[PDB]
Amino acid sequence: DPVRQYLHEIGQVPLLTLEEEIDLARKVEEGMEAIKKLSEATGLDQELIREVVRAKILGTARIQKIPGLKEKPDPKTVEEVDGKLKSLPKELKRYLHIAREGEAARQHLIEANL
Amino acid sequence: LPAGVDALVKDGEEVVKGQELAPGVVSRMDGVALYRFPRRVRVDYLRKERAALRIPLSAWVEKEAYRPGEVLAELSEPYLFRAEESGVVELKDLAEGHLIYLRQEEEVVARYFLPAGMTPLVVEGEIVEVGQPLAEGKGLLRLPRHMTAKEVEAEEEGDSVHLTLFLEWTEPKDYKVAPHMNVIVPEGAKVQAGEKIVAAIDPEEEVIAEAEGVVHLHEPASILVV
Repeated sequence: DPVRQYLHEIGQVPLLTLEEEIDLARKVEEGMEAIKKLSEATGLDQELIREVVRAKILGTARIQKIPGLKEKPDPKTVEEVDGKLKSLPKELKRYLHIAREGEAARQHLIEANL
Repeated sequence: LPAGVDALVKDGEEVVKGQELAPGVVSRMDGVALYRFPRRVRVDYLRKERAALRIPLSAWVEKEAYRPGEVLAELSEPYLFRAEESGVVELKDLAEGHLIYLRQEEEVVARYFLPAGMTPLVVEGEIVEVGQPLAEGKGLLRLPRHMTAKEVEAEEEGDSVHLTLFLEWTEPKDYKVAPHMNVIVPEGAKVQAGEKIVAAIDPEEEVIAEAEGVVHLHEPASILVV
């Protein structure tokens, strides 16, 4: 039964306290703006390294493997980018990890208020 | 974990099956834990100084490094700590030990150190002269339990010996963090002067380092161990 299914699937996680809420939004926005400052780093665009964050977070190649026969090139437009900022000093790297944790925060947030 | 209760375990410390992380908290698995939404932080600052002092040689314990409670001198009877200068005093009294700043007008002429059992003979601001009775030690007169004496000094004149220390104490102060705030510094970190401690809703509600010291996170809202 697919209805009561999601009914028990949502209650599988607590919602949030004001604290947790504000914290979530905190690391979210800090992460995204970290992505901004990162866009100023290697000359990458605003939305580019963002979806790339999803490339190395939301899973393995499964994300862009089948978004239709055309969405956006994985081995070309993504791969090199994944390796282009790996060569970079402490500042750009800390901004990187900030991006990661931030997007994850977005997710958790979403589920509660889901 | 209930509001206000602290964690008897330090942050990021391996805990064991059934082991106590708090009065009522039981960890049923082996692994490392972490603080989650702490409600307090104790920042213990350090303060230096260069201060002279004197007491008979039949007293002086004759040590360089005086540990927090390392026994100080001997002192046949209640020797009077005698002022070598005139100026308004400052009673800085800290735990068992007292400190006295001698300044005329504004500028300080000199600062004197008063270990345990050495009592102030004048309230702060009250004028003192040279040779004027300043303190009284008796018997024990040992070093404070939170302080440390670095770089001993040697000056010998008659019965009463003169000596100076760079002794640097600790001035701890805590802060109660709020839901609209978040910690910017790691547990057990060594802060700089005016270091960012906790970022808040308003940039003003934040906390900086009073002078310089160590941050200890406490009263976590809960603790998670993997």
